[PDB]
Amino acid sequence: VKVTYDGVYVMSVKDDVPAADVLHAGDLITEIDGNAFKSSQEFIDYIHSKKVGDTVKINYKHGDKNEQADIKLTAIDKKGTPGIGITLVDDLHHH
Ligand SMILES: [Br-]
Repeated sequence: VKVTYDGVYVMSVKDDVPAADVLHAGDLITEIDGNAFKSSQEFIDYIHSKKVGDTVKINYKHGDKNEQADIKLTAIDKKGTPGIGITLVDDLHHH
């Protein structure tokens, strides 16, 4: 048994994107589109495999409750890269 990976912790959320109406700084994202990822890289790769305008299902914990909601992907860079519009603690550019 290897060390446990809980998911990705949100560090910042763009205030003018759909994500701002769901996520908050500090939230832990555990699954995206019904699946658990094993690293921030896999999580990001997955988002990049989608298209701006697509909808992703996000399972996350806010405070002391496991929530679930859909978030529409927006463009996170001038090149059109799809993203939720958040920065992650692993970053220590938006995803
Ligand atoms: Br992270």
